[PDB]
Amino acid sequence: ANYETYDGFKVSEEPVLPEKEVHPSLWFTKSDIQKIKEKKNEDSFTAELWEEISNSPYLTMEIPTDIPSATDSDTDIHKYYGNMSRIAKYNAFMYLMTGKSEYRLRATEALKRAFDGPIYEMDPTVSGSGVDEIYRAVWAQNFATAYDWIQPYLSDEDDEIIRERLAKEAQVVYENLYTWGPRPHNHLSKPAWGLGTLALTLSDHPDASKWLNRALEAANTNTLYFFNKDGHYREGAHYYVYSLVNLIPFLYHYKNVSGVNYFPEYKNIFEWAVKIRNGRGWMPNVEDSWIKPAPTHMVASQYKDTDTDLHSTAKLANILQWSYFNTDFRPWEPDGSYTGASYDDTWDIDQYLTYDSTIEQIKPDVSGTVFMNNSGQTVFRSDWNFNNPNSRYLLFQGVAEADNHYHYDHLSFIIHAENQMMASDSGYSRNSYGEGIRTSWYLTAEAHNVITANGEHPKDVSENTTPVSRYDMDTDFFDFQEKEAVYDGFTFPEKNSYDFSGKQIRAIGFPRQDYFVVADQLFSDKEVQYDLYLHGGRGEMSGEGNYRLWTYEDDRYGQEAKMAAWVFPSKESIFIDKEGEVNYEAGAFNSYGYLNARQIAKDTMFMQIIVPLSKYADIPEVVDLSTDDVVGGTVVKDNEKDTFMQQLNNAENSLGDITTDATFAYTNENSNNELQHFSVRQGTSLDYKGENIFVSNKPITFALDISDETQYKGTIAALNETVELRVKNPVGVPTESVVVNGENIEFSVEDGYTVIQVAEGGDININFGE
Ligand SMILES: [Ca+2]
Ligand SMILES: [Ca+2]
Ligand SMILES: [Mg+2]
Ligand SMILES: [Mn+2]
Repeated sequence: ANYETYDGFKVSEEPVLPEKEVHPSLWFTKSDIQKIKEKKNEDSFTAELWEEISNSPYLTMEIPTDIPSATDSDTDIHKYYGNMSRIAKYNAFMYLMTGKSEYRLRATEALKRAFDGPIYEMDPTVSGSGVDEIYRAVWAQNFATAYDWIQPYLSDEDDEIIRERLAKEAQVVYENLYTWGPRPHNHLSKPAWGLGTLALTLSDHPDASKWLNRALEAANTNTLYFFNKDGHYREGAHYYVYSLVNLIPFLYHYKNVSGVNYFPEYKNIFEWAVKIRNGRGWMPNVEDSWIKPAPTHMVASQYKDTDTDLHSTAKLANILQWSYFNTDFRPWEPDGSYTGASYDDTWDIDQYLTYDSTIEQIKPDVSGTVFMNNSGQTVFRSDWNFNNPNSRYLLFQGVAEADNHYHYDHLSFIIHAENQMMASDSGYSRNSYGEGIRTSWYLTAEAHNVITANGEHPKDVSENTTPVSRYDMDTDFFDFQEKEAVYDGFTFPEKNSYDFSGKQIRAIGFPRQDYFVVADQLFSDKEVQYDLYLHGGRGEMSGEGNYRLWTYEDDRYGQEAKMAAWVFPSKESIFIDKEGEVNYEAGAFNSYGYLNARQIAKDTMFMQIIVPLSKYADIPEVVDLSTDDVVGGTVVKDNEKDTFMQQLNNAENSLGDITTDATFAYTNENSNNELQHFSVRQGTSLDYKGENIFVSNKPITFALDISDETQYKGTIAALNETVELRVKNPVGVPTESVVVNGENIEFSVEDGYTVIQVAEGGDININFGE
């Protein structure tokens, strides 16, 4: 695996230290302590956080006199060091907050026994090690913080004892960082940030420069490969958070101690979380990952002067704050831990220190649909509303595969709608990484909403190159994007030769921002078996033929609802009920019916119509009108008729009322059977009930709203070259102006058609008189 060729990001590796150690300084200085003591009164959140911190059993519990030996269990060794690190930090904090004698003495004894017992005898490279580098990252930060807090009040003797213990761990971590974490996944980054904290805490120590430098260097190999520039983490949402447990602290530590502010460079990893959040603010169960909340509140404070694409006026800080507090947290009751480190972390304290009660929660005001084509994720989204059943979310997953925690999920999609999790990724595993079932089922292509060729998963053209996106279109009435993967390309584990050569072009549309069309083009040099899979998450599957219905109940993840799906072409495909597990969090696995549609063909097409519905809503009337060269049908929902059409070539063909040369075409009618909206992929003409709507001298991709006879409005997808587009005006109405990207463009009117040269795409208004 090549760790240098992904389009990630890195920061300066130059170790900046202060002239002289100040303690405290990691989170705050001496002056701040009374403000931080007062903070508990600001609002109900700081109050609840104080209530948790000040009743911590790590204040009262007996410091254990029983040091464990090398041959004890890996759980007990873990919990010992976890507890010792926690005693030190919780007590060092409550000393600063209350001054109580007991707290300073406890913190001091715990710090004097920091990394005592068998840790340095044991081997962290051993699988399941009780002293694994991912655990002693948190320990190192817990002990370093406890010291930074209690150092002033130590004796000269105790200071030199505790400094010798921390400095040892630091040296050990420094020497074994690249041996414990030979590949640059979160097993390298987490302890590297741990070393970073230790280096800043003991800034005066002679080796602190070497320590910090390696810490930054090691972390940069994670952010270059596993992170995209646009913020995406390729180990998925669960391991992203797991990374944040050690990253967020270090980011603050290095600003507060050395005045190196990296919060601008790491900005996107927080914006990313907000862009992929579902209706209840959960990040998706994609790759080795559960559903996750994004702790964006803990960094909101640093982005008060940062602009975002997510609001017209407001600053990122207000969106980040809105995101966390507009999350359903019920999946993490009654405990409340979503970090994964619930033996080691001090999350109540770290939240208390980083939360800003002044930052106003502002909801994003832009279009919900976002295209993050660098990483290869795309979210169709009607609105930003929290816990609203009228919301529609589809994540469209097309990200270059990484060599850790990978799942075969290229051109897959998941759906959140009617407050329930519908069309599904089958999740991480039943419980853990080491289980058989994870390799045999969970990570496999068939566990996902993909199309396989002879069982082969769609994959990257070349290692660390994002699957190509085209024809991005966002509007009020129809969104659209196509992604391209190949079957005879690059994956893990590495596979060099294939019996054939083929590709998938999967387009997804968002008709009326209400339901979804998935239109697949499949090309191959040989006859092969195409297997389409559609998982309906944790639903009771019913239906016969090309139709299926997953019915959901009030569960831990959403409300009573149902998802209806139809697959075209009916007549050229067979439909196979199957049963596979779906798991959104550790331990909660269960079997649910999923559809396997199948063709044997060379070049062919599938189309899914997928419709979220409230419990008792009418099933739409869907009619397959597929023929030899044309796949598509009609949907009659809420008294309007939509018509979808796909083909493989620019050739004039017909389906229902459509006639076009376009490789894809959508049309919407109103109650009155008048064309209201339409979109085309690479068309030069569209007719509806025999009436021409537009023509062009070259192929153009665009969507247009024609319901207002005073103004036609929509968007034109990116353009390589100048196109003469000709749109038919309402009958006996002149054109007053045409606006593309807020600029007037030159227009003539010939035979009742507005005639424009368009040299770049973007939003278009055709403004009409009377
Ligand atoms: Ca993947
Ligand atoms: Ca939109
Ligand atoms: Mg290990
Ligand atoms: Mn998966």
